[PDB]
Amino acid sequence: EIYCPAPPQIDNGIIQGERDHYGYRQSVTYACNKGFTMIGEHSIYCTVNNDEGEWSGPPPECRG
Amino acid sequence: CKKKSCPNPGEIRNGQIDVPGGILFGATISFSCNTGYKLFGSTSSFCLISGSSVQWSDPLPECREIYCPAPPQIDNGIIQGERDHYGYRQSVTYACNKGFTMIGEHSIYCTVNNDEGEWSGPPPECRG
Amino acid sequence: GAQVSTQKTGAHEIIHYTNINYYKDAASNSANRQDFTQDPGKFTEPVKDIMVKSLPALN
Amino acid sequence: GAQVSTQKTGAHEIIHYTNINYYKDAASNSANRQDFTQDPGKFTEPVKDIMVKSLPALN
Amino acid sequence: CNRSCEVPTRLNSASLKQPYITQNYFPVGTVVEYECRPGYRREPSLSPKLTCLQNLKWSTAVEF
Amino acid sequence: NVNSLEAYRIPVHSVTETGAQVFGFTLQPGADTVMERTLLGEILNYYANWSGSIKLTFMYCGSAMATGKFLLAYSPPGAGVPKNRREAMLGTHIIWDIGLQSSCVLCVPWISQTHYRFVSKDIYTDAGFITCWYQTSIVVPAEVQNQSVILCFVSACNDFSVRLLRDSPFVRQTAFYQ
Amino acid sequence: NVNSLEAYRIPVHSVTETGAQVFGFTLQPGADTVMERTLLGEILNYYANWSGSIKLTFMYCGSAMATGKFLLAYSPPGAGVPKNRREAMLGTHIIWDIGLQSSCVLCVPWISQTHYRFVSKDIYTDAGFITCWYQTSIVVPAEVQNQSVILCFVSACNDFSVRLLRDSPFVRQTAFYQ
Amino acid sequence: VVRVADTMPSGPSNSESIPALTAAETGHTSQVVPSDTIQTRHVRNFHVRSESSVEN
Amino acid sequence: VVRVADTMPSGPSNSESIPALTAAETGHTSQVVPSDTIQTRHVRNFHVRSESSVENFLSRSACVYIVEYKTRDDTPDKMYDSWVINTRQVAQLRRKLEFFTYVRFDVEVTFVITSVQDDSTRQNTDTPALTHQIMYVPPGGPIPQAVDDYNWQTSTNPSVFWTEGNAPPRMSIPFMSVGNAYSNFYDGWSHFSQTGVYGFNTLNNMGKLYFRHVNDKTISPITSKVRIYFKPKHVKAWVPRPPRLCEYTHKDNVDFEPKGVTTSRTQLTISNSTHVEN
Amino acid sequence: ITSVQDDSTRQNTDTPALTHQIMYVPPGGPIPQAVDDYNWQTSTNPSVFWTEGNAPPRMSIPFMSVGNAYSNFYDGWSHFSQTGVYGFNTLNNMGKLYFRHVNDKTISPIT
Amino acid sequence: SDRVRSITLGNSTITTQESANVVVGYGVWPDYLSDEEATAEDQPTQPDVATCRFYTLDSVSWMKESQGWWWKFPDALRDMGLFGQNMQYHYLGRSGYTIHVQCNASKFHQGCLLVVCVPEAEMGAANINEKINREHLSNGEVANTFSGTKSSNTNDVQQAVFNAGMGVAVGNLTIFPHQWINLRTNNCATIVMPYINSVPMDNMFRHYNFTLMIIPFAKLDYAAGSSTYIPITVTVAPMCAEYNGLRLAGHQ
Amino acid sequence: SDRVRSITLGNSTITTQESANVVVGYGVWPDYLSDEEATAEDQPTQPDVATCRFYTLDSVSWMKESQGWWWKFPDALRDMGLFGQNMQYHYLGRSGYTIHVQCNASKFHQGCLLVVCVPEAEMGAANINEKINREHLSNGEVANTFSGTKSSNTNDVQQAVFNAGMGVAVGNLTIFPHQWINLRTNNCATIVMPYINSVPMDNMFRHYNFTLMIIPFAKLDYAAGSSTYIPITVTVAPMCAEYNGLRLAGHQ
Ligand SMILES: CCCCCCCCCCCCC/C=C/[C@H](O)[C@H](N)CO
Ligand SMILES: CCCCCCCCCCCCC/C=C/[C@H](O)[C@H](N)CO
Repeated sequence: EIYCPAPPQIDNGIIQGERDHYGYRQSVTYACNKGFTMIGEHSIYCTVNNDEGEWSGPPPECRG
Repeated sequence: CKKKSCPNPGEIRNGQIDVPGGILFGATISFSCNTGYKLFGSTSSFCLISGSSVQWSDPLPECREIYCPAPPQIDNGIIQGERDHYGYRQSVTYACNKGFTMIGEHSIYCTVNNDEGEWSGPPPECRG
Repeated sequence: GAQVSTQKTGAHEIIHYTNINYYKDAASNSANRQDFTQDPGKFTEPVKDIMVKSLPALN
Repeated sequence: GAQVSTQKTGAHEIIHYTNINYYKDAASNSANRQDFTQDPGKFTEPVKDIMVKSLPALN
Repeated sequence: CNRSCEVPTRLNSASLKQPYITQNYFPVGTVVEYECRPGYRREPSLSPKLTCLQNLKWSTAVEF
Repeated sequence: NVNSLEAYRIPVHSVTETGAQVFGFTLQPGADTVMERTLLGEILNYYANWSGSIKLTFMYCGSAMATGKFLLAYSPPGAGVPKNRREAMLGTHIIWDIGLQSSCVLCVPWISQTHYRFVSKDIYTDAGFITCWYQTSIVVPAEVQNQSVILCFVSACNDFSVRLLRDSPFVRQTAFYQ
Repeated sequence: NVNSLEAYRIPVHSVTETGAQVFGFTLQPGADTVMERTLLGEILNYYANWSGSIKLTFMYCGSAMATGKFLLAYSPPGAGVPKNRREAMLGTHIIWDIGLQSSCVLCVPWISQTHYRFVSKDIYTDAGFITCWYQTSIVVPAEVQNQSVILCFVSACNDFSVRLLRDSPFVRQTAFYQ
Repeated sequence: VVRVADTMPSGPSNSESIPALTAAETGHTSQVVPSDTIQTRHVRNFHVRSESSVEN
Repeated sequence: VVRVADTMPSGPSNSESIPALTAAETGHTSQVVPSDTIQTRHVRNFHVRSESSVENFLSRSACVYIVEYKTRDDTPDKMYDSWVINTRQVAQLRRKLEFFTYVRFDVEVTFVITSVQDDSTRQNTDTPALTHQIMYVPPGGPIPQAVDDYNWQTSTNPSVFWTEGNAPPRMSIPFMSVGNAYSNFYDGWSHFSQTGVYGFNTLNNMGKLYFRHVNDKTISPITSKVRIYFKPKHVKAWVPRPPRLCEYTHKDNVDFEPKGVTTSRTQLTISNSTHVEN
Repeated sequence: ITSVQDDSTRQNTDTPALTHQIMYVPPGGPIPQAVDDYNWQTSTNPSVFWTEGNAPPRMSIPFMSVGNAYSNFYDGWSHFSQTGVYGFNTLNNMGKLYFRHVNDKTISPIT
Repeated sequence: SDRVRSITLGNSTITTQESANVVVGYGVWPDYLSDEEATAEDQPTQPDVATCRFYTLDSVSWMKESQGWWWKFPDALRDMGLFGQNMQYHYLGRSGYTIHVQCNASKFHQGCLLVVCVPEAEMGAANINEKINREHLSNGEVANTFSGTKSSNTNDVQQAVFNAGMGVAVGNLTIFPHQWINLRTNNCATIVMPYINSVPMDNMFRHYNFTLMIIPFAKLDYAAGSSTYIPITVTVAPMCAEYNGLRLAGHQ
Repeated sequence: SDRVRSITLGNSTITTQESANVVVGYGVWPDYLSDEEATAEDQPTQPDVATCRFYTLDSVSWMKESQGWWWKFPDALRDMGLFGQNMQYHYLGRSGYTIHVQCNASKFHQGCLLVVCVPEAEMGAANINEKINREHLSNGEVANTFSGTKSSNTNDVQQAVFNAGMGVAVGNLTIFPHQWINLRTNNCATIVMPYINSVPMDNMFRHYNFTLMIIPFAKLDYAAGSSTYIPITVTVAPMCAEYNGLRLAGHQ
């Protein structure tokens, strides 16, 4: 089974229900703390490129 | 106030759980194993009080498998494909050697009487 | 609004009675003990290719 | 001075009854439990410019 | 001093045997057995036993 | 044989001397022990008077090579039970040949002096006897089983009637069922 | 939220993953806690049998720029409660597009084996489930509030009927009111 | 008033008509009138199946 | 006999006809037949809206008050009892009438009278059959003050005598109101300066009943209890009303304790049961 | 309805005529819990009052069933998983009757 | 000759050369539910010939001391293809049935069978005040077996042939639609049951409609040398089946 | 106004308030096979409304840098109830389809989708002379995703949006029955495909009839503050479906 690596932690914001292993088509949803504003897409998902696990985009950011 | 709920009893492997009157406080569920299986443990449980909540009075029972004993060997004749364990409704077919004549039914099968394994009839015989 | 039927009587040797319904419901009425019909053709003779009773009904 | 109406009965399988009024007042009579009509057009659809139910009824 | 039944049903052709004819205190589930009164014979289609039920009454016993 | 299916199987075999007897009972549907718990007897025990004719059907459940004849006979009361074959051939009898049509119908007519008979036992309305006699034998070929089984049916005709509602003498209750 | 106006407001917002659930309840007008004290439920608790179809109206009380689709679905009983969106699209469903016409009608038909169902809870006349599922999402422009509110109505059709007068299980009195 | 069926008279017979020989294996109750096996007489029967009905 | 509406058969549809999309903002209940969204079959329906009509809903003999009075008491005020006539001291018939705002009906009235021998030393008597008197006073008439008053002489007042052991008394009363219908709810005052008493208490004005034993003072105390059964008939009702949620507190107003809307839940979605095991 | 004076010391009384109440509860209604409960107030439930010494009470009841006929025999289960209670006990659902003396507590026991 | 009978349903055909007479029901032929007696409102699914066809159950071996067999037919046809699937996705169902029971022997054999269809055969428990398990009533396509003496297995049916499980005399079971398989002259145990219930459509899993019983009254008996293995095969076809109330996959 | 459209099939209903115009096929409406063009001989199963109804597929999330999605419809409807079961027990099948694709946004959003039904979309492999696995073509109800740059996963489809997998210019895909979901003015991606094949009935598992594709040409783009999660839901209903050649349970 192919696994994407560990999901990136964002500054000032957590992951809703972080799982241990992330396979194909599986997504993490980034929440955001009190007093900070989301920018961009909430969720990124796992892709396979050149038989290698890889997340689809950059993770979002909370400025506040 | 209103009654508390005992947790969901779930499933017994090779058995039923009969819930006639809900699973509230003061309920009753019963237990039964299928054909070819025997119940070991408790036959009913109550949604009683345990501590600060409600629990079931008896743990979940077990359904073991009932086996008829070893099939009888006949004189001058063999069993076609003798298996090791014989459960419910399963039959052995007696063949017969060269120069000997069968008498009676070829095959006997396993029955359960008084929760005990037992073959259905006497085995046949080869005279020659 | 009355209705007149016949009384059950002996044979070989037509007297009428009267009946008036008083209440608004059909469950209130007296029981209908004067229906004498029957049809035992669904319990006896319950077959297809109806037999003749004079033929052997086989072969 | 009697009047004959029908009894309430089951469906899919006209029995009459009789009624005579005895007293001089209209409050003395039996209750009228056989009026089954209705008109829910004043509670539902209580509008002006009556809608069509196939058109969007706006714009 | 548990719950007990009554005296078993006196039949005009059957009397009790002799562990049961004297003793009182019939608990629930207790089976009693009758014998033919001396001049009579058994009907083989009927079993001469009586169980006392939960409501402290015997089962139906008619003519053994 | 009450506590098995063998209550319904009437034995028949090959006999070393003809003219014997096969079975017999007393024609009292509701009082006699034979047809007491039958469908006609259980309808008929809620009553107290009966009338009309009664049919009797005899299915031979044996081999296809076996053959033989029987004497299905009804004898009206007034005399005793017949003891020979030649006394029972004086009644209302039928000789039944076993062949491809494997069942016969003995129709017992209505021979009475009163319009009704009692479903219970009294001596004023005795009703007769039903006996069956070997006419020749059972004859089988080799390697065919001799001992076979006759099954008996019972029904009512299109002129059968019952009169007086009473309770059945079989219902028995001691305490309430709870 | 019983002790406020928020019992009537169903939450809806933009979701980071489609195919989720919005709400759900059990179709029992008079036994289920959701439509217990409704007008149809309060007429219907003085009875003991009911029959006919039931309508359900969903008013979207949100912005005028917001748009999205929902899956209003009824599933007849016999199986469990559906747990995915693809199990609840096997029932009797309707896809509702939010547009200028801001309300839809989910008409729950009469699927039964008996002519009536009980207004109370018994297992012989279970009646089904009503669930609602995000079909795509809520999509809003900038500087428009995401979190909006759906309101649900209930009514009866022109073939609805009730049968057995009983007293309501909600009236309670201890002493005389003086 | 629906009376019971009557008995019609009969005589001797020697033919290939066999009301007695039936097949009870066909799930079929035979309908042998008593005038089909023995010689009967004309009996006008006045019995009524009244108190055997389901209501009675 | 007016049957319910039938279901007509339907088929597939792909058109600009949209029965589902309505506007519930126009104060309008949508009239979507079940044959308009799904494919239905021909069902000839035989159901009758009979026992949901207003006459079949209200014409039951309900109960309104219990009245107790003794036949030998030292105080003269417990030898008879009274009751000012309203229908608002038992919650069931009150709630059923408060489905509607204005009602108009005739009342069929039944009394169910039971006597209990009270406790005393000399309790072994031989008492003949008791006789009761039930006197109605129209609004404004003279009221009794004792059991031996001469105001009980019923020359104009309708009064009903009953002997113990017979059928209960029953009499009908016509529409005894000064308006065109009764008022279940009255949002106004008694005085023209918008003072005084508030609510439906200005419009009761029904008079009162009086109960006594016709017999003389017995040698042992017996209490009797009489139950008034009103039973409305020839009923019409206008401008309906949502049924009352909270519980009643008094008979002369609508004052209440604030109750929530309904019974609570644990979460807003449904799922399968999470009880014991397989 | 028949009444028997039970055994007590004070057995010499002078009792007036007893009155009985027979109340029917449809399936699902509120049930009484005492003789002085206010659930006996029969506003919707049909109840029958009887005074000792008269003709016995008699009333007719129509076809109170939810199916097209009654079921004397039912070969099935209560729950759709073929569990629960077996037989005709699922289809009874008839409600129940309640009986009390309308009179107050007397000075001697009468059953 | 009328000993020959061909029955064609769907894509299956049963031919018999030693039939006697086909019985059909209480006089009623199976037919779809009319819209004057219907209760449910949505369009029913009368599927195809895809369910109205013959399905073969398992065979039981009829020995000298065998006693009886029974089946439970809305439950016994639960895995026979599209009938089983349309049972598992619908809430209501309704069907008549054409049951054809086979058994053959030679002319030197003897023995008699009784083939009854018993509506609403409510079975009794072995020990009295005790629950019955669902596997002891209906075992799918597998026959449950009566006994000769009374049985006392826990959570089991009281299975004595002289009471037929229900508690009546077994010689009174000829009031239901029946035939006899006399090995002298029969193979035609054909019984066309109409739909018999007190509601116009019913659930397939929760309710058992009827019970087939094969009870040998005159036992199988043969001379030495004949074939001792005599099987009995039961073939059943639903007729005029229709379904209503589609939802997700049911209770297996 | 003609912006409102109601579609009723079976027991399901889709209402749209911002529709534009329903497309129907190559001019042909779906219809059952006539008996002048039929090949198989036994009676077909036109089941009920039990299969001709809307089924909801899974939703995909349309992000700023998403590229495209595709499905394979006689294989994508393989577990949707009785359509899936009648697929699994029959040898031949035949059906038209009514595809309704939903997507909504606000008036402050922008972006454009292309919704095509492509018959016989024979996909090309990523590495050239190498087999394609069945999971990379059709993943049931789950959409497979194109890419922007060329892909080189082993045993995978060459998935570039500027060639659409087949090897043509993607701006030429407007020759098939299509619409546009412009978020300015649409939600009505409704396309009523008739049955298009070179044999009158065909197998459901062995042959893929067509391929839905959702390709965003003008990408989704929005200002900061609007709802960033915009789902796309595809709903599909078979029409005039019939089945033939019943046998045992098929290939899962
Ligand atoms: C001699 C027997 C006379 C008995 C007098 C008792 C009843 C007379 C009073 C009239 C009954 C009016 C019923 C109540 C009227 C209104 O509906 C209530 N105010 C509630 O709105
Ligand atoms: C105020 C008087 C009301 C008295 C209520 C007593 C009877 C009401 C119950 C309805 C009677 C139903 C009779 C039984 C129905 C079925 O035949 C049985 N379950 C047996 O099948």
